[PDB]
Amino acid sequence: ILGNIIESSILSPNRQLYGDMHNVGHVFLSYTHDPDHRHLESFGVMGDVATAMRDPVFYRWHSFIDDIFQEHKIKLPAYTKSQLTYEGISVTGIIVQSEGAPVNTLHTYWQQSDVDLSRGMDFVPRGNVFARFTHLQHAPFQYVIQIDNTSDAQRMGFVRIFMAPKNDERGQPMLFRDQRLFMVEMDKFLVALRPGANRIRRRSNESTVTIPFERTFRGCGWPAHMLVPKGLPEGFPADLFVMVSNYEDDRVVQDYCGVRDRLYPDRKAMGFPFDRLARTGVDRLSNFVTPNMAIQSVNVIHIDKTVPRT
Amino acid sequence: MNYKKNLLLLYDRPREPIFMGKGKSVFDVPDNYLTDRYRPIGPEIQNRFGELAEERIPVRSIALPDLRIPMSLGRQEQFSLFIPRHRKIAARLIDIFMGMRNIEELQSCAVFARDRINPYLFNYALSVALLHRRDTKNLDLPSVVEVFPDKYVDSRVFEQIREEATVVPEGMRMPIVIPKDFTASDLDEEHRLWYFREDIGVNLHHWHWHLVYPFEASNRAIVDKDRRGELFYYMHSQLIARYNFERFCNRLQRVKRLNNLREPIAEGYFPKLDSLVASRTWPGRVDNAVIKDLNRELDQIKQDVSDLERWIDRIYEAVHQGYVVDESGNRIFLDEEKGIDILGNIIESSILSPNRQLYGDMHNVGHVFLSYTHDPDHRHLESFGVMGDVATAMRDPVFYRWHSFIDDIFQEHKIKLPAYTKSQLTYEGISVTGIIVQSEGAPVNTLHTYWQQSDVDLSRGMDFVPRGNVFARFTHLQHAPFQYVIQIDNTSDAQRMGFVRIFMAPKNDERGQPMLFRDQRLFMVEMDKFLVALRPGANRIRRRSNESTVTIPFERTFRNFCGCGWPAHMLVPKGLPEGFPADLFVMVSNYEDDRVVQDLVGTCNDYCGVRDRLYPDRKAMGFPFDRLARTGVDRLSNFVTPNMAIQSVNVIHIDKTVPRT
Amino acid sequence: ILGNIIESSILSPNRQLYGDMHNVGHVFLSYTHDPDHRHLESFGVMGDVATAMRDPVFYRWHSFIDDIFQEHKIKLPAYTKSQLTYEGISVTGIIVQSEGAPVNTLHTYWQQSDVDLSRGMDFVPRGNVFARFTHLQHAPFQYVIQIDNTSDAQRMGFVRIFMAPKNDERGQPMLFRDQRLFMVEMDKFLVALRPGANRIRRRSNESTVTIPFERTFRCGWPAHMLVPKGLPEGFPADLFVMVSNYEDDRVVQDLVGTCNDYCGVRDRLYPDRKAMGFPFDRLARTGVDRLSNFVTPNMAIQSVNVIHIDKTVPRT
Ligand SMILES: [Cu+2]
Ligand SMILES: [Cu+2]
Ligand SMILES: [Cu+2]
Ligand SMILES: [Cu+2]
Repeated sequence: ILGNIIESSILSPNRQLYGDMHNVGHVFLSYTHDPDHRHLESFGVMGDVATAMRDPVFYRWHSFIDDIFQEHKIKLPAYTKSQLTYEGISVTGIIVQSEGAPVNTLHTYWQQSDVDLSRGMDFVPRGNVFARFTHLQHAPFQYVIQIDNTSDAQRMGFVRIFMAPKNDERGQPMLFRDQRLFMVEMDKFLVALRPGANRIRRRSNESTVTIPFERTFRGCGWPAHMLVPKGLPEGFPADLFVMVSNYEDDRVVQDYCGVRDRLYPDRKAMGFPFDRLARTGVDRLSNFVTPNMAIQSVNVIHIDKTVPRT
Repeated sequence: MNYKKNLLLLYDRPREPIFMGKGKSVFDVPDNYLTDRYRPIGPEIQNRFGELAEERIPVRSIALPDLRIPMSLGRQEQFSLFIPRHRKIAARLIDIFMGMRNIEELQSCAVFARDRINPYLFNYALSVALLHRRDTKNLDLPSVVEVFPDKYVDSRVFEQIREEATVVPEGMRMPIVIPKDFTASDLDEEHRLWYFREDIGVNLHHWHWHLVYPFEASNRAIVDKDRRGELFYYMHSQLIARYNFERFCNRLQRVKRLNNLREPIAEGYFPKLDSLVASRTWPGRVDNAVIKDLNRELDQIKQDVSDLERWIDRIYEAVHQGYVVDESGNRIFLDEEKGIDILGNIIESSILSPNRQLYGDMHNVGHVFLSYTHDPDHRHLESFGVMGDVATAMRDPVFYRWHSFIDDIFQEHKIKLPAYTKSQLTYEGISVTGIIVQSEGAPVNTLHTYWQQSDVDLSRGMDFVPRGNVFARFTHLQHAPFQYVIQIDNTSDAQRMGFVRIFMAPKNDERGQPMLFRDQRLFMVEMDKFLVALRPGANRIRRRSNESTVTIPFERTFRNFCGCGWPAHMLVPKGLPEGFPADLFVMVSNYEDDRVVQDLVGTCNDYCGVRDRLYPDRKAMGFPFDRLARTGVDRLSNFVTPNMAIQSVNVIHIDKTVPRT
Repeated sequence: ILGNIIESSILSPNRQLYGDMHNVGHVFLSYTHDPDHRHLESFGVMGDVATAMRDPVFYRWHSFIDDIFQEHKIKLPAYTKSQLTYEGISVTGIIVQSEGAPVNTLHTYWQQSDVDLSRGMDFVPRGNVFARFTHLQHAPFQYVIQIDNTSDAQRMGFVRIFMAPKNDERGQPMLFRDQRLFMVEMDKFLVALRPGANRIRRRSNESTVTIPFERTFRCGWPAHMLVPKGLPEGFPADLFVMVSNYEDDRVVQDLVGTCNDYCGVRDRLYPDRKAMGFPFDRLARTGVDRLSNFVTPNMAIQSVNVIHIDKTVPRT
């Protein structure tokens, strides 16, 4: 509801009262240079969805808006130990492995790619016109998750993978209240677990948050090369987190893939483990955890070089 | 593969154990698949029926979910989808069969379950699974008459069929005549409508419609079909239109609705059916029975009449208000487009209802109340009467009263919609100048009807009866074949696409006057709706009666929309011996507006087309006449636009029995 | 809320709309014999709280009213396995023992008691006027509950004891949906559990549902009516106990607890955060079907037999 109210979608239960808050903000910010049209100038970059993210103020305005949503989320009751426990299931470890790199280590760098802008160049002599984009890229990797069943029956589960910074700006191990808002979703997929223990593997390129290279260059798809934060040359410390929830509860009976048409495939709230405040006694991630969750220290290394695509 | 054909053997002889062997086959069942009663002497039995068997189907022993819930219903009990508890049992079993990934495990699960659960329930649960799995598509399910003849035939025949099959050798067996007009004498004027109420055809159509459009299970398990709410409204609405027609052909007035539930029900009905599965008969309802508060602890029914009345009061309010309220508290508006569809889901109570808890389960609960007047607190350990089962509900006259009431509620919404403007139902350029009908050896604009015996093999359904054939002779209404001939002028300069919409109503009333629109619009029965391409200038369109999109062939039944299909022999009202006057109406609408862009090869009751996503007509169901007249209009002959035509038809009945040839 | 709406207490959020439903019903039922006052007659017994329970119609009218409340309770979400489990605590058995009677057996009978009605007899020669009441009575008994801690720390818990019929009127083992509504509260008290094993014993006369003889004659439910009558041939009944986590159920409060007719509860708050009738007020969670599979470790069931004996014991 709140979302439709704030952005102002015709789905808002009372547009007239609660207004067109997000959208009107984009216009105000884009017209500071000429607000009464006396200079016959058009809107700046924040006035177009196509270009809005280029401006730093975008993140300030969208940061504010988020705080308003948060104000609602902190009213919701904390998830109980019960609610995010999976009776029988226990995750005992998660790691990541890249080719030619230590365990629990992600790498990033720059990479040139080519795009044919020929169809867009009006009144230009026909032919090919290739442009070379430089953009962040990460070395391919894969998660390896150790899950024990101890039930006697095949258990269905949702694997939910987020990643946040390990410490704060002052260099201390982050508290939950802070860290919960910095967790970025990395993957969410359905898995069948055989009784006893199974060792689950997932490639970085199978991510349900991401869409392939081919789609961009040639919800609805975050660029694959932007999946991993940049990190530092000296290495940036990060907590990798995984949760296995009970898919039977989370299931949405129905016939990146294709979320347009019918329903969204997860009954749980979006950002589910961390959308709400901590239950009493919880203070940091390492004591928020239930058996069916696992934490892992990852180190994100950047290298200022321009690699190829082979 | 074979598997598809092997499941069809489960439908054979429902009460004979699965190890007894069906047709030219027999199942090689594990011993842990044998029932507790028979397992302790399984060796002696498997041996005893092993003889004379051609082929032998193996069955692998699988896990099998807990079948507690499916087995909760007794084996000698009746099964109805109206009863709250049965719904939960069936929906759970459907879930099991539906949840078997492979067509081999479905065969194994089925073979085990079959002899542990209620036959009627099994048949339903299987039927639903097969019809809506992907591997078991285009599969021709045996007619439910052939598997359960007890729901379709006077109980008297059963002891004749047993005699004939035991005494007389195969090949020399006489066909068993099925009694007609047997539920009441001429002291009851209602007995005249036997040929409609008690006709095998229409009862099968009703049962099947509810198969393909259930109101409970899972949206992917077939509940959320396009405009199923509107379908529920229209189909049932056409039943009463057709019934009211047949009433006029038997010197009766239009069916009176169930005004209010406290007043007695004048018309009793003893159905004369004997359930061989329950081993009992269906109870009758006496004259002037009164609805009573139900307390059927076993069935999980605790409903008061006032509950029903409360639901009705609320639904009326919503309809007048013009909007409903969902569980969340939000308002949804009963607009021109989706209003009727919503209302349908509210009234029948399909899980698609935007607020079941508030607006209730009005139609369904009514069926239960009416079926339990004779034993509402279960003190007499009696089952529900005929109105409690979709398979048999149409036999009772009260069906039409209850369904008549329900229709009035829908009407209350339709009369709020804005009249179709001259513009909206004109086709610029197109003009229909005449329509006629012609039967072989009969004047123009004249339809004939009569009685006709047909034969059906009830052999598969006769449990513990000496094997062989058992043919039964049904007598049923039939019409002489005919064809429409429609004269349409283009005057445009381009090929025009159009929908031909053909309805038929009575010409006058019972008081002898040319009917007014307000009245007549509700008595129009759909006769055909088909797409036609018109060349510039003049076009002579011809259409056979047997091409009707309202109807399904003989062959399908024996072997009124968007379900199984309406029986072909019931397409034409009976009429009178002296001739019954009727207005035939045709309209050509602009198919470009009415078109529903979609890809389909079209599909059957299992007419084809409606199993694909969408319903193939953007216009409302009953489109020319669903809404009130625009200003100035008063009767059909001044409602008409150029692209419509009227024709006086005369319907003649002849009391004779023709053969099928 | 619903309670204040239905009875009609000035606490009703809209008296004018939802009316004075319970109370007005009492008046209607009491005035059938003279509703327009043409006969100058007063109201029958249902018109006075003091006497209303004497009439059988009371239970019909109050039965209806209850169905309305139920209609709300069945909308509430089922208690989850989690919500009524006490991690660590396990009840392994409960029994009852009366002096000179088999285990798991309650006895009832008639008993005369005496009351001085002297102060109430106006214009009667002064002196004593003792009246002999005959009323149901039960032999004294005590519960014995076996609870295991398996935690390593002292655990606080609420003991919640209800009793229902075992079967129905037709003689079949009752389903939960039915039986949950027939459970009568028998006791609810706080207990401290030591690590390992604990044997809890509780007397019938310590019941928090009941008030002593002396209080009533010489506000709470009469002690002699604590146990149903049962049959001469014995009436089968399921005794149920639950130990809930008192830390969740606790109501931080300062309390006097001295016969303010039952401890009292005249202090601001009611001493239990859980709903009244808490184990059984709501519908069953999925899969549950009867009491014996509703149970969690921290609960226990026991077959009791209630025997009546048609004899008159003295009051002692
Ligand atoms: Cu924005
Ligand atoms: Cu129906
Ligand atoms: Cu119906
Ligand atoms: Cu009262």
